[PDB]
Parts: sequence; C-alpha cells; structure tokens
Amino acid sequence: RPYAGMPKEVLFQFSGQARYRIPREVLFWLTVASVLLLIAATIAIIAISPKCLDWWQAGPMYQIYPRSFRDSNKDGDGDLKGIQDKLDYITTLNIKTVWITSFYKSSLKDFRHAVEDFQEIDPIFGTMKDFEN
Amino acid sequence: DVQKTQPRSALKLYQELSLLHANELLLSRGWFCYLRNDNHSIMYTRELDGINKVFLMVLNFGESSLLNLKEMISNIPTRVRIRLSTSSAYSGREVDTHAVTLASGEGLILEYNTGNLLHRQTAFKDRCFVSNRACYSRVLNILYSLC
Amino acid sequence: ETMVYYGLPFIQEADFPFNSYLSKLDKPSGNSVSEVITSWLENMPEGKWPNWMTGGPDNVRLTSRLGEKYVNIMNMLVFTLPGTPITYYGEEIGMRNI
Amino acid sequence: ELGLFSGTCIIVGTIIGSGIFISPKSVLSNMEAVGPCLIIWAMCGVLATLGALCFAELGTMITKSGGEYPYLMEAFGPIPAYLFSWSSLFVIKPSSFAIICLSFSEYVCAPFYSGCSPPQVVIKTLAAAAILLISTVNALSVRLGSYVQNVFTAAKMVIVVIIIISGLVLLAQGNTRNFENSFEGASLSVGSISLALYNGLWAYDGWNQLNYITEELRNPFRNLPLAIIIGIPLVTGCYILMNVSYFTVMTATELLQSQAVAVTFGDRVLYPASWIVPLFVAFSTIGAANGSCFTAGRLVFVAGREGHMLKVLSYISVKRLTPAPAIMFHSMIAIIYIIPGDINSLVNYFSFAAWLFYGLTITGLIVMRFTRKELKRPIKVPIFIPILVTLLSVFLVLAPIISAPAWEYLYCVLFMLSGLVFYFLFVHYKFGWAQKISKPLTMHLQMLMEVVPPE
Ligand SMILES: CCCCCCCC/C=C\CCCCCCCC(=O)O[C@H](COC(=O)CCCCCCCCCCCCCCC)COP(=O)([O-])OCC[N+](C)(C)C
Ligand SMILES: CC(C)CCC[C@@H](C)[C@H]1CC[C@H]2[C@@H]3CC=C4C[C@@H](O)CC[C@]4(C)[C@H]3CC[C@]12C
Ligand SMILES: CC(C)CCC[C@@H](C)[C@H]1CC[C@H]2[C@@H]3CC=C4C[C@@H](O)CC[C@]4(C)[C@H]3CC[C@]12C
Repeated sequence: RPYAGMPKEVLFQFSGQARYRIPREVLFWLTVASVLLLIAATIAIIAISPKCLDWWQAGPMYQIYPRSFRDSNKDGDGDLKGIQDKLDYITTLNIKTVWITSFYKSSLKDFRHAVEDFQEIDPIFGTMKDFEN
Repeated sequence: DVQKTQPRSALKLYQELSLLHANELLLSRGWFCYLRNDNHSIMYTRELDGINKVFLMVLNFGESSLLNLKEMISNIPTRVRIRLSTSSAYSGREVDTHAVTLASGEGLILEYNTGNLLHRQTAFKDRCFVSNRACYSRVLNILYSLC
Repeated sequence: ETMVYYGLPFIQEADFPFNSYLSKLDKPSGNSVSEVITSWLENMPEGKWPNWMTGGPDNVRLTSRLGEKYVNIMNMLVFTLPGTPITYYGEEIGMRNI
Repeated sequence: ELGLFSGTCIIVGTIIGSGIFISPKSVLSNMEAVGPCLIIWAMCGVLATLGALCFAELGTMITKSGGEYPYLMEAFGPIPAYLFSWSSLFVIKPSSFAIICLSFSEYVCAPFYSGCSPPQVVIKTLAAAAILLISTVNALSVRLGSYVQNVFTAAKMVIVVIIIISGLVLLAQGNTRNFENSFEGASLSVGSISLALYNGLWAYDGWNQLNYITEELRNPFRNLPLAIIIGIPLVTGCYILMNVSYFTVMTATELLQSQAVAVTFGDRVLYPASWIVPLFVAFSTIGAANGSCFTAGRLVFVAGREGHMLKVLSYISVKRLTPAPAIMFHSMIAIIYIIPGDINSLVNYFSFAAWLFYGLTITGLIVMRFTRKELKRPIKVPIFIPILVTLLSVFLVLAPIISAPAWEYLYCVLFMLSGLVFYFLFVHYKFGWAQKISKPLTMHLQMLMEVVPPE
C-alpha cells in the first residue's frame, strides 16, 4: 500500500488521521508560536538594554596648553600645526577627547583672557585654515 | 622618548591603566563601593552583578603598612592575583590576603572571583554609588537595566 | 553651588562641571583624598556622571605639589574611580614646575 | 511581448539589492581610502557584465530548463554537475539566504541602538525570526509570494534615487573635503584586493539568473546581449553614483563604525523624517529574500531527474501548490548558518564556493567551444571575454585562501568533498542497502507532510 511514489488520491487515505496528522499541526503551530516569540524576545531585549555611554563618558580627556605642546615653525611658540603632528602620540594613551584651551585672537593671554575677536585664531597659533586641518 | 622604553615608568603605567579602563566593562559601568578607610590607606571595589569578578584597589598614601584584608572585606579569598601595580614589580604575582605590604605610594588592582557582592548586602547600601544601574547576562552577553 | 550645573531632571544643563577639588590637595594624606571622593559622590544628583581632574594650567603640577613618589598612585586613582578622568599634558610622564 | 526597454528594466531591478547597503563598510575597511574603493565598484561591476554575457551564450545554445546544472552536465560530465547540485543546496543557496536576512536585522535594529552597535543576540534573534517567517509564508501560499513583490521593488528604487539625488545636490554645494586627497593610504595587496572583490561582487549577485527573460523578449538574440551590456553597466554606474553619495556626507573613519551604512546617512541628511531609510531598506531587503525562497524548488527538480539529489525534495503539497519539503529544508540549513557566523564571515564563505562553480561554468563555455562541441550557437561572444572571467575567478578563488586564510574556507571545502563522498557511496555504485534507506524515508516524509510528486 505505501508504494513510495504516491499521487494525490492514494495518500489521502493514510495521511488522514492515523498517526501523522497531529504532528503536522503541532509542528506548524510550533513554528508560528516561535516566530512571534522571537520578535517578542528581541523587543524585550531592545527595551531592557540600557543606553550606551556617550563619547564624553567613555574615555579620558587630555587638556593641552597649545602654546607649549609642539612648535612647528621654530618661532618658539607652539601652534596648531604642532598639535596635529603629535596626534599619533595622543592615540597611544587611548585618549578619547583632546581639550585645547583658549586660542582666540587675544590682547591678554592670562588673567582669564582678553579676546579681540571670538572667531579668529591668534597668529602665534596659526591661521583659520590651520585649525580646519 | 626615554619613558616609553623603560619597563616601569609613569608613561608605561598610564598606558596600562587607560587601556584597562577602556575595555573592562567593570571599570566603566560597575558599582563603586567605598569600604572603610583609616588614614594613610584607601580601599574601594568595583563590581557588577553578572560578571562574577571584582576589582579591589588598595592605595597607600602613608608611611608603609602590613594590612590584613581578610578582616576588612569579608568577601575575599586567601590568594588573589595582582592585575596591576604602581611599582610594577607585581606584574602577575599572586599575594596572600593575610599579609599584603604597601610601600608608601603603592597601589594595587587586586582581582578575584566571588558570588557575594558588596553592594547587594544591607550594611553597604549607604556607601555604594552607581550612575545607571545595569546587571549583566552571561547567556545573552548583554547589559540589561531591568535588574 | 557646583552641583546646580548638573541641571534638574527636567531642565538640562552642563554635562558635568569640572571637578577641580583633587587639584587642591597640597599634602598627600589618606583622609584628604578620601574627603574629596565622598564629598563629590554624595552631593551629586542621581543619574549624573562624575569626573576627576587632578591638574590644570592654573595650579602647581602634581610632582611639585605632592612629590615624585605620588605620580603613579595618582593616575591609578583617577582611572579606577567612577566617571571621566581628565589629564593635563605632561602628567603621564611626571613633569614638574620650572 | 516585452520590448528592449522592458528588456533591461527587469535586469536592472534584479541586480540592485541589499548588497549596496551592507558592502560599502566592508569594501572600505580593506581599501582604507575613498579613491581605490571607488574603482572596486567599477572593476567588479565590469567583471559582472562579462559574467552575465558569457551566461547568455550557454543559455541560448544549450536551451534547457535547468538553470546552471545543465551547463556543467554538457561539458565536464556528471561529477561537476552533481557537485554543483550538492553545494547549491547546502552552501550557495542557504548562505545567501542567511546573509540577506542577517542584513535585514542590521537595518531594523540600528535605529533603536543609536550611537553604538547592537548586541549580537538581537541581530540573530531578529534574523532567525525573519527566516522562519519568510519560509513559512512562501510555503502556505503562492499569491502572497508575488502579492508584495512589485511593491517591495518600488521601495528598493525609491531609496536608490533619494540617496543619489541627495548625494548629488550636496556635491554641488561643494562638500568635496572627503575625496580631495584620495589614494593616500591605499593598501592595495592580493590580500585586500581579493577580500574587497568578494564584498563588491556580492552586491551584483543575481546576474547568473538572468537567462529566463529570453522566453518573453521580443527579439532575444538581437536584444539580450544588448539589454545586458547596457543594463548592468547602467547599474554599476548607479553604484559609484551611490557610493560617492556616501563619502560626500560622511568620512572614511565614520563609515567603518556602523554596519547599517544607509542609516548613518539618513540621520545626517534627512533629519525631519530619517526613519524613512531603515523602513524602506527593511522593505527591499525582505523582498530580495522572497526572491531567493521562490527559486529553491527550481534546481532540485532538474537535478531530481538524473537521480543526483533526492526526489522527495521536489514533491509538491496538494492543498497548496508550494514546494514545502524544498523550502523547509532550505531554511533549516540557514538557521544553522546565522548561529556561528556573521555577515562578513558569510560573504567570504558564500563568494568562495559560488565563484569556483562560476569559473568551472565559463571554462566549460570555451572548452565546449574549443574542442568537444561543434553545435550552432545563436549569439557568439568574442574569445577574450571568457578567458578574462576565468583568469579573474581563478584569482578570486585562490588568492584569499593562501594570503588571508580563515576557518570559513575550511568548512566550505569540507562540504563539497563530503558531497563527493556521497557520489560514489550513493549514486555511482548503487549499493543494495543504500536503497532500503531511501524508500522508507521518502514516503513517510510524504505521509507526514502530505506532499505529492509534481507530475
Ligand atoms: C517590515 C518593517 C519591519 C520593521 C522596520 C523598522 C521599524 C522601525 C523603523 C524606524 C524607527 C523609527 C524611529 C525610532 C526612534 C527611536 C525610538 C526608540 O528608541 O523607542 C524605544 C521604544 O521602546 C522599545 O521597547 C522599542 C522597541 C522597538 C522594537 C522594534 C521592532 C522589532 C521587530 C520588528 C519587526 C520584525 C518582523 C520580522 C518578520 C517580518 C525607546 O525605549 P527606551 O526604553 O527609552 O530605550 C530603549 C532602547 N535604548 C535606547 C536604551 C537602546
Ligand atoms: C520550528 C520549531 C519546531 C523550532 C524553532 C527553533 C528556533 C526558533 C530556534 C532553535 C535554535 C535557536 C537559536 C539558538 C542560538 C542562537 C544564538 C544566539 O546568539 C541568538 C539566538 C539563536 C540564533 C537562536 C535563535 C532561535 C533558534 C533558531
Ligand atoms: C522618487 C523620489 C524623487 C521621491 C522623493 C521626493 C522628495 C521627497 C525628495 C526628492 C529629492 C529630495 C531632496 C534631495 C536633497 C536634499 C538636500 C539636503 O541637504 C536636504 C534634503 C533635500 C532637500 C531632499 C528633500 C527630499 C526630496 C525633495
């Protein structure tokens, strides 16, 4: 009766109920219960996962005094071109943030400051394009 | 140039600490329980829930000392591994909790395994600090904020 | 007055005000350092982020304030405390004042 | 019938898929510079045209229903034809289904993890829930297979022009800082160039299954090599005009940070409605997966005649005319692929096995054209295009293993040779006991899954 090659009408006798009917719907409803239990599990993991740390909470800062870090053009005062040359040294400390103190066009470089233009780099530190590089 | 060739220098230790602080997941978002401290010594632990490993920093700001940690922490085994040291002589040497000595400016990062964390107890809820609490899941390998 | 810069739960402000209280220690004692740590962490609001700054351009460098024997113990301190460690240039090699 | 304009509109929509949204990160992490990684999309874009042209030859002269299984039967004998039927059932087709569904959860869960990478458990639990849902819908119904296809290819092209138009407008405003000093750190090496051709060519996957269109083409022989040499070269031009639109907005250092490249782009350029990119890309990526599951029952039928693969796999269910045993076996192998590996370790594993059989095919093109076969071929390609595709593919299959060896290649070579063992012990020798393990298996499966032989 099996006769493995089996067209439509013959196997409908066997596949009716005998033993192979209850596994079909119990396995079909298993894959359906799981599909909505994996999209339910991923929502439950995205919700309970806490926000990751921002860049200012993740790693140390490194405060640079720009007039004393690295001089490029032999004038005796450090500048923004010399800070850029040493950026490969700063990444061997695993620094995340480079904090550069004030470099604006100043008439007094101490006593908390005296800025002549809040949108210019002081000549001794470079030019506005040295900052963009 | 000189300090990055020497084996035990301030620059060499600084590159070991900022690397340890970068990828540990226990230093970045672990609890901070500040155990008691007499003058001339500071002790605090960093611990997370599902990590099953705590750090213990013992920093000596005094003259010198031979301090017994088994009475103070009450959570520590009798043999702990030194994850880092300021004098750098203790690269991976293990020490005895009964008698540890600190030479006037010595700091150790002791590291051991335990299931009894200090912040879960009741006597330490007054002296543990965390910004955003988050427990760890070993099977999922994720942080989760529900615990 | 410093902790007001952290903001309120509904009005946001500075991400953190810079903690310069470690830069004030002139004598390396255990209770002098312990007082700075617990004073910042208990006064801070709930879900905020601490930071530890052990030097600046406006104070004597660490090697001249405490001594060369305390350069290493002081970097291990601010890197294992909760929050962001802020380093001043030349404090990783142990510079000193001229 | 379909004209020449439609003769390309089917092929161009076929080539552009979810590869252009995932590969840029991987081709750039090996070129290291904006300049060279722009010539890779052209170099592999041309290499995909000579491939599809050579496949037009075999598609016209053999003229059989089988996709590529005939072309290896006609040239080399029965062992490469079987060895391809073996790998295209355990390696090529399942892993290409796992990369498309691994790349759909990178785009659904990237917005909810803004600023950082999502955990591996989230992008696998969401991929395993897409494979089971895509393979269950395509087994219960056929109308729902083609119901959402024409809409899913609309969202695919809506985004492709939004990224291009935006990346061109921004180029007029002078945002040229990124490719100003290109080629400066280019790490050209047989190690990197090969591994970067894998990821670039995966975005062209779908050029071999392009021969079916000749049946409805108005004038096939005159127009198909034309619809190919103007259709795919139109797509590679739409890739470098889309990979340029990435570097116009963001830098080479921020690209490697995110796996979902187009999500990083929509936040930077389309802030009022930036959710449009992760929503539309999730549409197209789940539409390209629908196309893979449809063709799973195709090759097993043609290989089921020659007694190479088991004949039960081609059986159709009676209630719904869908190849149920072919599908639920095609996806069950994919679930076992998303568990160990991730996208980058699977594009290498896929483009390795797929490219040796891509080579053996077009070498059989010349070998049959050189000595063995003298039958007439309607359209003829020059001799210099196939010798290039084989000399290129022999570099693609053999350079990665020696220069950048990995554990992914080992499991790929062990799979085919395992099928080579199944050749002699199951089909070549025809042992007596070998039969009595098959016969009770097939109809019991037929008994349990109510499936029926097709004809
Ligand atoms: C076809 C289209 C498919 C979808 C496309 C994309 C759709 C979305 C498109 C676009 C995204 C739209 C903008 C979203 C902005 C961010 C919103 C946000 O964070 O809300 C959260 C809501 O809280 C939650 O719990 C959100 C749960 C999200 C579940 C996602 C669906 C998973 C299954 C998809 C279907 C799979 C079907 C597979 C079979 C087909 C905030 O909650 P929180 O607690 O404040 O923060 C917790 C998380 N962090 C931030 C801490 C990390
Ligand atoms: C069809 C019915 C009967 C069974 C379905 C079982 C499915 C839903 C189960 C079986 C094994 C499971 C996987 C087991 C392990 C992993 C690795 C983990 O990092 C992410 C989840 C993932 C990938 C699981 C996804 C769900 C999974 C594929
Ligand atoms: C099939 C396509 C054309 C349908 C989408 C049409 C609309 C929504 C698209 C087409 C071109 C798009 C513009 C392309 C470029 C820019 C410049 C960018 O700095 C801001 C967004 C802006 C201004 C886009 C806004 C949305 C836009 C107008």
